[PDB]
Amino acid sequence: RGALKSILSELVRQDRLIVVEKFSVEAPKTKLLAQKLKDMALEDVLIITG
Amino acid sequence: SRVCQVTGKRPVTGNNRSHALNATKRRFLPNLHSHRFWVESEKRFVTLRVSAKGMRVIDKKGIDTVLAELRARGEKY
Amino acid sequence: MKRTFQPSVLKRNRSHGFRARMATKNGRQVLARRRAKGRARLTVSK
Amino acid sequence: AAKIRRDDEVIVLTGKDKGKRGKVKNVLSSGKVIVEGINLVKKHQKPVPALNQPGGIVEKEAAIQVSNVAIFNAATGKADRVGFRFEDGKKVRFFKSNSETI
Amino acid sequence: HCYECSSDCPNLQPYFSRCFSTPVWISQAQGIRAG
RNA sequence: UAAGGUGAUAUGAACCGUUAUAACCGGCGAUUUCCGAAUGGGGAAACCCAGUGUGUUUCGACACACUAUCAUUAACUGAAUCCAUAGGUUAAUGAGGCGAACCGGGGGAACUGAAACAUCUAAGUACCCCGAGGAAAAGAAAUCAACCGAGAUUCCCCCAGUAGCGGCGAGCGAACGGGGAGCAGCCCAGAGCCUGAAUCAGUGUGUGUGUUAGUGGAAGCGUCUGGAAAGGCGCGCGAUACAGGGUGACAGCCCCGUACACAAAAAUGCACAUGCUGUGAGCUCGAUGAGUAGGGCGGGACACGUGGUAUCCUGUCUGAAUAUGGGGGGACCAUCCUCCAAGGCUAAAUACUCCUGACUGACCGAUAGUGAACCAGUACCGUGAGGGAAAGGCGAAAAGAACCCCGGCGAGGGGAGUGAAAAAGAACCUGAAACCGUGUACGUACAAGCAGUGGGAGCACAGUGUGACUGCGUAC
Repeated sequence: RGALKSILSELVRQDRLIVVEKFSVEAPKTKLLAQKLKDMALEDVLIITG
Repeated sequence: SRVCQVTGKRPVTGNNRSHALNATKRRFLPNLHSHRFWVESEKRFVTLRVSAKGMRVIDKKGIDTVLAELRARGEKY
Repeated sequence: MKRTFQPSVLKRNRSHGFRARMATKNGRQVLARRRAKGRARLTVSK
Repeated sequence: AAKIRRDDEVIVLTGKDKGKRGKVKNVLSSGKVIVEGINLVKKHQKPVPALNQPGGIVEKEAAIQVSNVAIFNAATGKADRVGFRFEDGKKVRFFKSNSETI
Repeated sequence: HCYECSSDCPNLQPYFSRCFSTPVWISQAQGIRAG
C-alpha cells in the first residue's frame, strides 16, 4: 500500500493521472472507444472504473 | 499352512531380543494340532488342525456352532 | 578353442523360450518388463 | 468450403505473376494450386527410352499457393474475397464487396 | 548410388568412444619387483 | 461434409466422383486368421493332435458348433457300510489375465549415520507378495478435556523442533489446544401395532445439460526497394475478432482461424422429473456383541529404546463382571468427570496420472530437451536377465541440372541451363577450430638449449611482413 500510494502520488506529479467523472461508451463497440480517446487525446491508456 | 481353522491364528513375526538387545527376526507359530471332534449331528468324526486356543473355543461354544462358523466362512472340513 | 556358446535351438527354447518364461512367476515378470520396455522381440523364440 | 475451386478464373496476388489472370486447373492437397499459364517453370525432362522419349527442356506450370490467388470478380474488375451464405439450402460462394452469388 | 557408408565399429565395445581404445579385459604387465 | 479422391515413403499404372451414398469425418453395426489368461489334450507362442454332436456328401469327405480348470449352487447316482457320507457325472452362474502411479494389508534389508561399533540409526525405507477402487483406507466415541467443556473420520496451517524419548549419544519427536477444507449419519444382535412409510438402488420413458462429426465468421489498396512483399513511404477500413499459424522477407484487413453466434441420425456422461420394480419407515417395548476385557510370559505398535510407565495389538497360558455393571483420564489408589469395547455400513474435503482435451512457460533447441525431433528400445551387444546408440536443416517452389565434352556406355569433372543464389548440386543453410595443401614476400645449409623478449640491420610491400646478428631468458 505504500508503493501504490507512492505511484499514485507520482502520477499526479508527471501529469499522467487524469480523473474523469464518467467514462462509459454506449454500444459495446471498439470503434466508438477508438474514438473515445481521440477527443480525450489518448493512445496508450489504462482506464480504471468503479 | 500353520493356520488354526477356528481362530485363524497365522504365524506372526517378531524379534528375538537378547540381553544385549540385539534384534533378530523370528516367528511366533500357533500351537496347532490336528484333532478329531465327535459330532452327534453328523454321526462322524471330523478332523481339524486347530490351535489349543481353538480347542477351548470349541468346548465353550460347541462343535456344531464352530463348524457352522466355518461353512458360513469358506473353510473346508 | 571351444568357446562358451554352442548353439542348440532345443536347449535355447527350453531355457529362454516363451513357454519357459510363461511357466513361472518370475518369467512372466521378465515378459512384463520387456513389454513395458517396448522390446521388438519378446523372447528368443522366432 | 474451399473458396478456390476447380474452374475459376483467378488472379495472382503475389510472387512474379502479381497481376496476372488465369484459370485454376486442379486444387492439390496441400494448399497448392495449379493455375493455367501462370506459374511456368522449366523442367529439364530427362528422356527415358519409352514414355515421352522427347526429352526436351519441358516448360510446365508449377503449383502456386492457394492464399496467393484470389478469385477475379470481373463485375468490378478487381480481385475479390469469398464468403459463404446459404441460398435455397445450398452453401453458396459469393463475392465480397457486392455480396452477389458466384 | 548408395554411397557414403559409415565406419561400422566392433560389436564388442558398447561405448564406441573406446571401441578403438583398449580391449578392456586383462592388463598383463608382469615385471614389477618393489621388494 | 464435399469437388475432388484411390493412407506414407512414391512416382506412376488402372480408375472413382463433381452440386443427390468419390473419398474424407462421426455415431452405430457387421467382419474380426493365428498365438497369447489361451480354456478340447499337447507344445520348443504364433504349432501338433483330437473327441462328441450336427449337417451336407460325388463317398473321396466337408463344414459349423461344442469339449479347460476352479469356486458356489442345484439336479441326478453313489463306496468302504445298513443307513449316510466321501466320491462321480451333468447343468447353470462367477472367477483367472494385463495395466503407470496412488491405496490397504502380509513380509522385510543393508550400505549409511553414530566420525570405530553391537543398543540406536537408515527405516518399516528399498524390495517381494496379496488384494482393491476411482479413489482407497479411516469413520459416528470404552474419544478427549478438566470440574468449563468439546462432540465421527480425513486433509491443511500452527502448537513446536516444544513436551518428551535417547549408548539422555547420533538422532527421534508428539499431543492438548487453536485456525481452516469438508461437513451425513445410520444399521443388526427384535418382536408387535402400523402395515411402499420417506428411503437408497437398478431399469425405462421425459426433461435440462455436456461429450462424440461440425457451420457461419470482418475488414486494403495504390506505391518504392526487392528474386518475392507481409517491409518502407502514402491513404483507408474491421475489431465482443490485434490468440496463434501459414503464405517467396515482418500481414488485423491473402489464407486457416480467432471473438461471437450456431448445429446432432444415432450412441453415451451428468443431473433432474420420475412411472414401474427390489430393500425397507414411524410408534410400543424389550435387547445392549465372552473365550472377550483383564492378567502371567514373549514380542510388536504408539514420539515414548521396559524405564516409575499408562494405552493398543497378540504368539502362548489363563480368565471376568453382563448397566445396581464395565472402560479411560500416562505407574498405582480413592473420589468424580466422562464414555459403553468384544457386530457392521457410510458421501465430501485427500493421494495419484498409463491415458484424452485444451492451455501456459524469465523450460530445452539436435553433445541440449525424453534413451529416442530421424521407421528408437531400433542397429548393435549378451546364453540370458539385460544393456543400448549414433543419426535434424537444398530451395520460395524440384524449377532436383535437358543437351555437349573428358572418362571405362565409369567415378568424378568442365560447360550449357534452372534459380535471387549452385562457393544452395542432394557428401546440399551458416561452415569456426584443430589438421592438410598451393601461391606469394622474407628468413634459413659454421649453427647449439622453453623458441620468446629487448635492441636491431638488410629486404619486400603499401605503416605492414619478415628477421640476420645480439642482451636477458629452464613451459603450464
